[PDB]
Amino acid sequence: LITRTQAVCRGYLMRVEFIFCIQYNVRAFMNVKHWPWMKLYFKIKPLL
Repeated sequence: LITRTQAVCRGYLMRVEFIFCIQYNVRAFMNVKHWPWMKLYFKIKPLL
């Protein structure tokens, strides 16, 4: 009974501990910098 009560409590904490919108939107933002022209203006102009 004591070990089982502690087991239900561990149960509760892990169910409470049990991000998607951040990870995909952050990745979609990462892919902003793939467009060739974006890369180009960034090298074309340190060389003015």
